[PDB]
Amino acid sequence: GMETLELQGAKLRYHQVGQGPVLIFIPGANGTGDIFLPLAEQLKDHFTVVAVDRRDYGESELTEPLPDSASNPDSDYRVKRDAQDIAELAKSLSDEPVYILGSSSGSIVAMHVLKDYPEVVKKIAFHEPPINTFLPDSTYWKDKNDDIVHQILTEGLEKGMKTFGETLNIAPIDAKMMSQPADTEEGRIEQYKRTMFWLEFEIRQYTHSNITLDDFTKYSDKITLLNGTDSRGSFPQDVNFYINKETGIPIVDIPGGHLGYIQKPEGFADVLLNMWG
Amino acid sequence: GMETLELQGAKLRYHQVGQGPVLIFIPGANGTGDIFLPLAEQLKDHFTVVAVDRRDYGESELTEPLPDSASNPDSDYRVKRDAQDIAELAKSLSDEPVYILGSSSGSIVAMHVLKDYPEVVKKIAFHEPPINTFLPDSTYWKDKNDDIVHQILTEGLEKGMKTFGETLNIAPIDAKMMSQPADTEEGRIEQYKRTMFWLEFEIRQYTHSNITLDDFTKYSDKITLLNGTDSRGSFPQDVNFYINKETGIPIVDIPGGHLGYIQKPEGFADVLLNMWG
Ligand SMILES: *C(=O)N(NC(=O)OC)c1ccccc1
Ligand SMILES: *C(=O)N(NC(=O)OC)c1ccccc1
Ligand SMILES: [Mg+2]
Ligand SMILES: [Mg+2]
Ligand SMILES: [Mg+2]
Ligand SMILES: [Mg+2]
Repeated sequence: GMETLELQGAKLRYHQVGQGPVLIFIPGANGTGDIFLPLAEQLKDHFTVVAVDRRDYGESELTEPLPDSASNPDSDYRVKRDAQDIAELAKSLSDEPVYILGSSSGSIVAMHVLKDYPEVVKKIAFHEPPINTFLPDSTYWKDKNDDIVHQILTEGLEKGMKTFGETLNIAPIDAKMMSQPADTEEGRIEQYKRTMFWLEFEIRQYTHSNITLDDFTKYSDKITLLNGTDSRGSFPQDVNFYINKETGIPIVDIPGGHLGYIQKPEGFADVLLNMWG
Repeated sequence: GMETLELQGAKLRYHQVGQGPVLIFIPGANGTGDIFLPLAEQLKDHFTVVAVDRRDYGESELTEPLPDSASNPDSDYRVKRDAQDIAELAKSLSDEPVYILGSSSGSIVAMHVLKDYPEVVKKIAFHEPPINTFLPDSTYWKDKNDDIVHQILTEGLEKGMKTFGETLNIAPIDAKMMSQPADTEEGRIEQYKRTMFWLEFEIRQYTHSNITLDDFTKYSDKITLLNGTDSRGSFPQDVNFYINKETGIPIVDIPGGHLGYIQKPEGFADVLLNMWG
């Protein structure tokens, strides 16, 4: 029941109420136009009020993924695309320049609409903008933003992964290898994305998934449990000891630790060939 | 030069090396089959080694978005879909049941292959599985996993946003509304996701984007700066004061704080109507 404008790479959804000249509201960090609906009610007698879900939020939908460069802190892709979305929206609703109000990061989008598409702007209002670029003390504010993001995204991840390693009693050879930063900068960023994905979407879901001891017993003739020789004392080995205790399925010891198939591939292969070759 | 199998909702990419019966390697948290290539080199005279990029990783690609529910810690969509991928891969490559080895969370995928598609399994190996569901101390391990994930996600964000609000001298009323938990577990998942997105993809990129005072002066007749009456002393108001000092563009005071358009919609509208009505 929201309105839709199909744009390059997204379906932009927006609320529309009232009659009269167009007044576009651009949301801040919440990203969604619903926050303006009580205000639009007060204005709907004077304006056609348009409250946008910016394309990354709410009921708007991307039709292709964000470019990889958007994670760079100096990327201008998103802010320019958001501004162009507003301009295209204005042109789709009005043959005349429109009224625009943005708040917070939405006021920065509004600044870029005026810069890149001044022809669509009749009047514009910047409500409490947090932009720092043109300030005399820009560096202080930029560094504070960079440091808070770094602390949240990087330090929090680093410390919780160390805790996860300690909780499972992972061996030093595996700990040292699982945390090795990738060589390239492309590999460092992908490694971060993969870790955050595994964290949110894999670890809890998979480790508490629906496997019972009875599932092992039905096909026990097919199964080998493998324990590394260099990862003794770790939690996964205790899982295999419990399966063995309750099912009788044999444990075969195999060279290396948790990552033994890449630490000691010759010896790992030798055991697999003894099993199955 | 990876191979591709096109499946429901994904293009599954894999390495294939060697000759002989099919041996599928399922990766753990790294998600990608390249970790098995040194091992494949040792096995390639005895097996057709197939080392998979699971569909959410590496050179595999989704062709449809994940379900929204996949972020739920109780979801089993992904592990079941991973297991179905391996079964379809086996049937595409072999008319006999195949050999399968999984490590870490890949061993859990392997367990679901055996459970749901035993007809594709000749022999299977579970290398160091971290599954806890059937353990006698399952609650301890499940609750640890949930606690570490929550700590890395949600909580590190909570602390950084408190520093952010102090650094910018955000009004308590605003910091209160901005930080209010949603009244649903799932609404809270969504709200954390939105903050995490804004942190990584918006705050740095937008607040240090390319806007100069010259961009304002060119169109000063069109611009109003808005300061809330309930957010005095905060950094966004200092930005407006600087713009006004240097350009003469007027500041209008408007009811509410940083979120005044929803806190005080009638008073906010009255000012906008005075400006533009
Ligand atoms: C704007 O809405 N926000 N940004 C800001 O004030 O300075 C960058 C914001 C709103 C809610 C949560 C976090 C930031
Ligand atoms: C498997 O590869 N991992 N899981 C595990 O041992 O218990 C859940 C893993 C690899 C790297 C980092 C964290 C976990
Ligand atoms: Mg200052
Ligand atoms: Mg031998
Ligand atoms: Mg708990
Ligand atoms: Mg909490």
